[PDB]
Amino acid sequence: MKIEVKESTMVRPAQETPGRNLWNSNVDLVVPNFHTPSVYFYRPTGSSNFFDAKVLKDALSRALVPFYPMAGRLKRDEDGRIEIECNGEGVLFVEAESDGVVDDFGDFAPTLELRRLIPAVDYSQGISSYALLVLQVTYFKCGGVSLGVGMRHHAADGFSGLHFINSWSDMARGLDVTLPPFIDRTLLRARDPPQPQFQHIEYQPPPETAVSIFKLTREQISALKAKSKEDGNTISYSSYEMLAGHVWRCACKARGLEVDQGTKLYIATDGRARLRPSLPPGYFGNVIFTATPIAIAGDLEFKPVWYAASKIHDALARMDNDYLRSALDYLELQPDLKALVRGAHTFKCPNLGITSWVRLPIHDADFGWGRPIFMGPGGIAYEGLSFILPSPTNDGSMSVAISLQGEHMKLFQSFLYDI
Ligand SMILES: [Cl-]
Repeated sequence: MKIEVKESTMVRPAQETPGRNLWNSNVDLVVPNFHTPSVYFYRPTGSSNFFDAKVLKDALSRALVPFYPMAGRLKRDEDGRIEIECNGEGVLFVEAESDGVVDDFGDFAPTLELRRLIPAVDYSQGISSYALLVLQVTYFKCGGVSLGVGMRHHAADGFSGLHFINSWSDMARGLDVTLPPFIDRTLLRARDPPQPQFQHIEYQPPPETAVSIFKLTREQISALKAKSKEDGNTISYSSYEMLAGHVWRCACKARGLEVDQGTKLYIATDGRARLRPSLPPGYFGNVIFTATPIAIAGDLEFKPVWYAASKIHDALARMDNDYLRSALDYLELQPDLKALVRGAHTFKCPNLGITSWVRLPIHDADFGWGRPIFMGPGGIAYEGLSFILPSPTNDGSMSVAISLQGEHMKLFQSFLYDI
């Protein structure tokens, strides 16, 4: 597939915006595990102005007025801490053309080939040299379009980033911002003095890859949830805990782990509902923390799926305000946060990462020509990472996108359908 860039624009906010040196909390400075660019696919409607680039760029420039930090750049304060200089320098918007068709991407699994739909970022001319958000609209031969989105993690997590992208789509339709962003990350300042109450292994560094996507129907999901009754168990677990448990159990079996091999599952957890007092709605920044259930492979494989679900349940139930405040305090005491590199190491066999986008508004971006037929990660960056996606047809199905070693993938597919 040839992808040609046709035009590139640095889009500035539509009018001047306030200056500010926007402070980053310790969870805006840590690289989140599950940070990823995303891609949306749209089918042509027959409209002659489908994804008109002037309409998209004018709306983007208007959306950057209330979301002005998105238009800013990174810089170091007087103490060397990375902050966002809100200078309105703008967001990169690339228009590209493909000589292939949307159907060339098949089920839209996040292979490295999807990275080609998001602008590449040259993070080697120093922290100020690049935009915090890069966007690419690619026009395909049969009229389909992709939108690729790459946002630098200091700016926002996925929740705040989709707020922006949805708000841009609203403006493209003529609706002003429905929930204005609340911009003040000092609400996540650590205590003074900082005093952790727990160990936080998720921030302690440790002392061929294939990617696929697999659809489970609403009935398969309901059949999985019903397995909580197995072997007399009386505790009900949610669709999410049972599906996440089943993905973990299936990955252990597909990798052929020994009965006494240990496995850590890292689960992205949004702190917005859990912190006290809870953050104002529209909080703009990062609030993702990591839960870490640990189990023996023989127990996960040989006990019913509710055992893996129970471990996930217990681990998420530990993620309360006390735990999240402790995590911020632990980070405050570390000499170097850049050093807390959460990379390829972390999710490799026998460990695993799972993040769910089921409760995120990933299909709400309608720029005037309809909601997307698919939205998902634009390429999965580390082997051992998995994403649970809600259905773009609103039919109660859920898709599991995952990266595994190639010789484990067909086993994983086989075990995922053993429900
Ligand atoms: Cl097409």
